[PDB]
Amino acid sequence: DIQMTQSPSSLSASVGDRVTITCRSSQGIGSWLAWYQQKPEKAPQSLIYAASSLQSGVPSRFSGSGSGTDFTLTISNLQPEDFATYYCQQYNSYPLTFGGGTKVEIKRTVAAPSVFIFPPSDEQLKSGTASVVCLLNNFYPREAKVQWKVDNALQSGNSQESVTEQDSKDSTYSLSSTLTLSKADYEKHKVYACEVTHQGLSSPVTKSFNRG
Amino acid sequence: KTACPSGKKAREIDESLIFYKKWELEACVDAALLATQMDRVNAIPFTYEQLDVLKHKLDELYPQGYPESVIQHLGYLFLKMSPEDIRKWNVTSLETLKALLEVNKGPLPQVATLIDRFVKGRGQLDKDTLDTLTAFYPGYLCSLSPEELSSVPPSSIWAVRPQDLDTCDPRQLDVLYPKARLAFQNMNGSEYFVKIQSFLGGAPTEDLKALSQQNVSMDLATFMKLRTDAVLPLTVAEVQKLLGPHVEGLKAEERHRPVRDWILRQRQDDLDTLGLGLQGGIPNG
Amino acid sequence: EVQLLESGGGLVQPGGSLRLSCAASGLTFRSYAMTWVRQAPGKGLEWVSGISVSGGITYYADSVKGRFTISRDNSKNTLYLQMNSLRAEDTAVYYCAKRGAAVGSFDYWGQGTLVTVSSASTKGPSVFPLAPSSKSTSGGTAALGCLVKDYFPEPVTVSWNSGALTSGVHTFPAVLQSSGLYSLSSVVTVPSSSLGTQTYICNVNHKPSNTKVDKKVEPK
Ligand SMILES: *[C@@H]1O[C@H](CO)[C@@H](O)[C@H](O)[C@H]1NC(C)=O
Ligand SMILES: *[C@@H]1O[C@H](CO)[C@@H](O)[C@H](O)[C@H]1NC(C)=O
Repeated sequence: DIQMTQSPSSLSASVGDRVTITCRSSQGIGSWLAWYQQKPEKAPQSLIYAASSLQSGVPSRFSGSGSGTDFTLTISNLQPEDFATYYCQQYNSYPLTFGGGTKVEIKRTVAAPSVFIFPPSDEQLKSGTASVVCLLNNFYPREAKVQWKVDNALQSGNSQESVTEQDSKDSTYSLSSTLTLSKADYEKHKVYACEVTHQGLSSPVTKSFNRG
Repeated sequence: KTACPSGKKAREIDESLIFYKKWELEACVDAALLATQMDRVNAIPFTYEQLDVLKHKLDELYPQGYPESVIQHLGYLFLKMSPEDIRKWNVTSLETLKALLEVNKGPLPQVATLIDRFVKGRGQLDKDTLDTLTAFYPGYLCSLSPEELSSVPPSSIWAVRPQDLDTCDPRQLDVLYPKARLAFQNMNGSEYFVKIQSFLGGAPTEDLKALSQQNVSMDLATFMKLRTDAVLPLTVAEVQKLLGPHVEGLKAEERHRPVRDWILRQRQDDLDTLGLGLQGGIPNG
Repeated sequence: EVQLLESGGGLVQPGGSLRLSCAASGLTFRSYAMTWVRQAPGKGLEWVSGISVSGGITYYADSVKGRFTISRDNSKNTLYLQMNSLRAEDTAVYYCAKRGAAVGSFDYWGQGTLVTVSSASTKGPSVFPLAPSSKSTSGGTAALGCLVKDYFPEPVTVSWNSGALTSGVHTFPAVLQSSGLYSLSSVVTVPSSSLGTQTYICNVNHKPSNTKVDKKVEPK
């Protein structure tokens, strides 16, 4: 087991930038290093073999260098197609190893979340379980905080959150909270409300609704 | 010839002399004064015509050679100095060489014959000699002859950069590799290679085989420089040991030069193991 | 024309068996070393095994030591991974990769086949509308969506008004309730004026269960 470790883990940069990613093997691996691009919901693609050599069909703005235990993928003049996860791999010795990856994000101004909320469909309530949603639309950066109060009783560990990959057009994130209750528990209470701290908003916004 | 008009008799090498005509300079300038006052003649904006007349003076004064003194401050007259004249100098200094070659920057038949006279005296082409020579004409070393290169002390090889060895043809690198292999055999591994790397143009098979065993990491560029004849009798093993991870790019040069011949001389059943998908060879058994 | 088409990937009960299959096309499969590389849902990349150009020598991760078996068949243009004693931890997308050389880098990867390893049965999804009756109060903008509860295994495809409506749509990545049932939701954000005039259906498709559904979303 040769330990590969990358730096950073996450990096936000704008287009037409010179971005430097680091890879550092625990042991000497001479020049048996590779670089792999992965854009979400797609397979990885080869960029660099032998620590330095370009794979074919790959832009030249991609420049690998290094040997021993220190390496550097450097993407000169960034494009939109280059915002992706980057993976360094050793093929010196078995077992073969990749690094953590490096999520390379687009950078931009902040943005306040547009915020909505959605009582349960009576279609759902027939079956039994009864589920309130809280949608945060386009915001920046990812760090928001949904927080469900029901009759001013903070609900903890009964809501699963979920966030989009940064948009292509607006280069911005969206979020969905999912407060799941029982039929009975939904019936029992009046005011529902997700309170939503984000950097973009000045004070924690709290959209609310009452049963019926 | 003629006597110098009244007053025009130059008692010093001043600025006035730029105004004297060809024939006035012939007559009025003492030859012996020119030699002792040679330091000044650089500054004085003479025409080429006017200098031809100052050259021919000193020629008279020293018809057997030229003191290093004169040679030092010879200035812009080096260009007018016919190769024949220079073939008989006692230069024997580095600063005068520098001096003469600085203006030579401003082939050149004179330049060649001069350098040959510095080494012809100095006895061997020393490190510091070749250091300053390449600081004016880097490709000097790869301009010389196969035979000529023998005289070079192996100690001098250290002074050579990779820069020099781009214009170098095989029949030259042949004579150069041995010497380097002696200059660089006080080293091993991550040390030895960096140094020896350029010269492998000369290197034969036997010497390449040894390198493999020392787990050297070569690139495809360096490989494409290796002697065709020296590549042929290497195993698929020894090729993949030299090239290490750079072997991946070898597919590309399939129909090139050093490796073209190598592939054919090898069995298909041998190549297949490289995972490259090269074709051409013997399908045996 | 280069295509590596992995298949055989499905749902399996823990300690179960499964054999994967990478179909090569547009290369000389005979003359290349392949490997298997897997990726945990929302984690990083991991090498699993690797076969030579011979079929002779086979390497594996200590993770899968003597539970997996890499095989190859140059005749049928196929690469195989037998997988026995599968645990929860072996759930991932498995990429079949082609090295550009024995002891080289993987230069071509497959689209990659998903293996889920759970006791949970194949459940087709319940679908539910998110009516925008009080998201229109946003002013100029009105968010509406539908919601995909109690489904297994991954994945589901959700498009809106039959792939036609595309702009301002967010199909969120699925979570997975205490139930061990994945749960998704998709929304789309549209002008308030259109509501009623323009009808909105979301089209769920869950290939695992054969369950596909068209559901309409309307305020009042
Ligand atoms: C050059 O130096 C040698 C060695 O002393 C001497 O014999 C010879 O006369 C010199 N030649 C000239 C032209 O001065
Ligand atoms: C070369 O690498 C091999 C492993 O293949 C090992 O014997 C040792 O690390 C190296 N040997 C020499 C002589 O450098």
